[PDB]
Amino acid sequence: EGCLEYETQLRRQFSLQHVRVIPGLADADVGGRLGIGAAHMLMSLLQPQQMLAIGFGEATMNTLQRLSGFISSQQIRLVTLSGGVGSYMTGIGQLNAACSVNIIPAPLRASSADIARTLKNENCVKDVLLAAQAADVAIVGIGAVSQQDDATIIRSGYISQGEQLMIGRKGAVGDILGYFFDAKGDVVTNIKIHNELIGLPLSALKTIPVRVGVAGGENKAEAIAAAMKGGYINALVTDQDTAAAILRS
Amino acid sequence: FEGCLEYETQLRRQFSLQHVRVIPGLADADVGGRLGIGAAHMLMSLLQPQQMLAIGFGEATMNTLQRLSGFISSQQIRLVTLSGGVGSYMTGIGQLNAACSVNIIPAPLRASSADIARTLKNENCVKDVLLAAQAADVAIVGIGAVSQQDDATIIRSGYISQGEQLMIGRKGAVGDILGYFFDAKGDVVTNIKIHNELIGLPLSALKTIPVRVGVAGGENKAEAIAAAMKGGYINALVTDQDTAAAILRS
Ligand SMILES: CC(=O)C(O)(O)[C@@H](O)COP(=O)(O)O
Ligand SMILES: CC(=O)C(O)(O)[C@@H](O)COP(=O)(O)O
Repeated sequence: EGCLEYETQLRRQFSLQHVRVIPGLADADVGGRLGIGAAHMLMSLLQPQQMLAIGFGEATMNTLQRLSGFISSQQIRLVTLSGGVGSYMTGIGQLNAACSVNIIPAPLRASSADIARTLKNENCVKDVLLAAQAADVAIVGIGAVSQQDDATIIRSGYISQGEQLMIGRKGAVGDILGYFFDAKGDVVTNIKIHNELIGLPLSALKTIPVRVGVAGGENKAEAIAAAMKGGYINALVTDQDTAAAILRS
Repeated sequence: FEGCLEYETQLRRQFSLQHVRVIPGLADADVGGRLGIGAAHMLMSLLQPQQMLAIGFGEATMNTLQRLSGFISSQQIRLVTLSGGVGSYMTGIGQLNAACSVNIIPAPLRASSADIARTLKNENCVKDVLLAAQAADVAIVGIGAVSQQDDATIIRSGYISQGEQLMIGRKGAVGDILGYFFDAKGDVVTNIKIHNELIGLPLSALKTIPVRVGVAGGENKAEAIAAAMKGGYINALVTDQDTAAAILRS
């Protein structure tokens, strides 16, 4: 298996604690094979009654659906890392028998930094932000500037195409929870979406001890590498082709 | 010469309701459960495939929703929230689909100031859901009562304080829908700050939705349920025998 070998190299080069590389060769159902792979990794990492913090987007929602039965049975508590309420869970498949679900009551992005700060200070939002920063495990997707128009953050209308082009001009390669960072994994400073986001910042996300990124696609390799170099994730679930590309870059 | 069938009739004609269901009072059979079943069954006969249902806040509406999820799924019903108060929506909004359409106001039920509330009402993501909610075909809400004191959902969920509830009572209010409190005649009370801090649809807008089901029981809610019908906030009711009887002697 090329996959064990890729797992070993990624694990060594990025000093990861856990890695799964999925045969991404050459089958055309990767969005779902990823969610399966991250669900399995999360099943091995969470003990009963622990708390799992969840991120925004496609790979994490897809992962969450796979994990719904493990969630009830092991009584895992869920908490949202970001605003963007409806996009979450919204059905999701349920749970219960003492399984809490804690949701930031706010959009992902406010229209101004002033309003973002106000919302962050509301009690119902502060309470969930604290919970999230206290989780045992986090699961997040990673977005890439180079996806341009396919990016979830563009297709949800959370940023404009103009914003994305300036974000790229400014040196960003990728994002986690809407926060964008450069090739060395540092969060880019002069970007106004950052102060408009309602959720946990990246510097707080790193308090969570096990942080799993699920992301594939060759156009994400640069972004995923920079996320590992920044330390925002310390475990990775991806596919072979993406794994290859990450290593070369 | 009076059981549930005549209560239904009397209620229908006293308050000019289009649909009413009064469930019999039993030994200890949990009305909250049987109210949800009754209201679910009422919504099943009223919603057509692909129509949009607006959902209120609280226990009777969540109990109803859970009983209604197979019908929501098979009939492709769209759901939309009438109020903020999001993770609370989950009970509920869980156990669903996801061949869905669930529109949720991404905001809390009550903001900590009227300015903050105005600001949230004007964010795009909220404004769009508010519009959608006012255009629903059918609404399902609960009715709260000031007489319930500390057992009211709005106290147990921490959305108002005890002092607030006392002052609200002193100002003449007898009940609420969606956190808007009204007096015995069904008029929204004037000098109440929570009103300007609520994020959801107001009561005057709720009246645009053509079929509005209230679901509510217990003798302590009788005066509130009556006021809600005199206000016109609901035009269909699901309740239990004893409650229906106390209401008729309002
Ligand atoms: C918006 C955001 O958080 C992201 O970091 O841009 C995620 O959407 C990326 O995940 P995905 O490509 O799986 O949707
Ligand atoms: C808070 C609110 O909107 C309300 O009208 O008081 C509802 O909670 C009342 O319904 P319930 O007693 O079923 O929870």
